Amino acid sequence: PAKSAPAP
Amino acid sequence: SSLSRFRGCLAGALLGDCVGSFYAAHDTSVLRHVQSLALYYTDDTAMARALVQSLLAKEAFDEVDMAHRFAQEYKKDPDRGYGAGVVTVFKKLLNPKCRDVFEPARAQFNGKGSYGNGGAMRVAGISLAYSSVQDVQKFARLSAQLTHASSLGYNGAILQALAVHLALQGESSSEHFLKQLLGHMEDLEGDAQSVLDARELGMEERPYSSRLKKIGELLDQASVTREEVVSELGNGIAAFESVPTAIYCFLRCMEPDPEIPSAFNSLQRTLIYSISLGGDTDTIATMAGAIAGAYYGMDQVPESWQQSCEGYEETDILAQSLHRVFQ
Ligand SMILES: *[C@H]1O[C@H](COP(=O)(O)OP(=O)(O)OC[C@H]2O[C@@H](n3cnc4c(N)ncnc43)[C@H](O)[C@@H]2O)[C@@H](O)[C@H]1O
Ligand SMILES: [Mg+2]
Ligand SMILES: [Mg+2]
Repeated sequence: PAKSAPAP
Repeated sequence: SSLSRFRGCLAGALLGDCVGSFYAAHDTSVLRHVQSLALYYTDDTAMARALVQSLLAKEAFDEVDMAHRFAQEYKKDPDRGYGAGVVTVFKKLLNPKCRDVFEPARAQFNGKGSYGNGGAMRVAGISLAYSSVQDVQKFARLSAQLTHASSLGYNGAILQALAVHLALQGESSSEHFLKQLLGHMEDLEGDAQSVLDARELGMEERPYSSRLKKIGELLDQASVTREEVVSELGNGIAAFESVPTAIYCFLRCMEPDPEIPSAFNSLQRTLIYSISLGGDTDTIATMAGAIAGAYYGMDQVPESWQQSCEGYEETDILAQSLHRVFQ
């Protein structure tokens, strides 16, 4: 994926 | 050298993570919400903290202590935003099995190792602990190899640690900065392990050296769009599509930008511009912030931004402790 971010 | 550079380095990284993560989670609006100023940190800061705490606890790189601190930090808050791959390494290190702490990283991705930017996102602390360029390379590599056994991963961590190391020496032309990094990366990417790793993934040889040469060409151009920067360098989760991008943002933003208000200082401009590239904004901005912080120092860290960041007090304590123990 384009990035890694913590879940909403 | 100065305490200001140590504090600016870790604060800059924290701002990149906190402000970059905020943008990665919520789709002129950027410039508005930064002037408005708690911002939570992610795995970038969680792992940078564990790395620095390990260096302070052992007053040296200790692979077992650092592996244990990474695994324990993960167990304490597994939802900080870790790469889906690296969690396998933490789950192995948490289980009771007798093993070499470097073996889980080596087993990743069918034994090829991770080329993700997670080894580089956390590495700045190495360049605060080790003053010698040889030690910076050695311990950036070893700290990265706890999670990132691919040279495409650990050479990105070495490049980021070298950029912080150079930024700490203060005022430099972009040309001198870039040539120094290119000299080291052409050397490292000519190593048998680097050649082998690149070819086994059907990649260009010398991805870091190629992107550092493209950075020189990009900086020579009168104007370059965000699309051209991202097309040429990347904005992704791979170390080779994020570490050179962070360095580009640092070198580019030494100059004012017609699109970024002149009210912003060079550190703020570097963070805003890196976030404007989109993609893995937490990690690109944390790395651009570490370099910019080491270079501009704590004078360019705005108090209102720093005080909006989760754990900024502990980050400042850890910067001062590194300075006392190692400087
Ligand atoms: C959120 O995610 C990024 C990257 O963090 P990490 O580098 O810690 O995570 P990974 O080790 O999981 O690497 C990221 C992803 O990259 C792909 N990958 C890496 N290495 C390989 C190989 N050898 N083959 C195939 N794919 C590979 C995977 O998708 C892997 O999960 C950072 O911003 C965090 O905050
Ligand atoms: Mg990320
Ligand atoms: Mg993150």
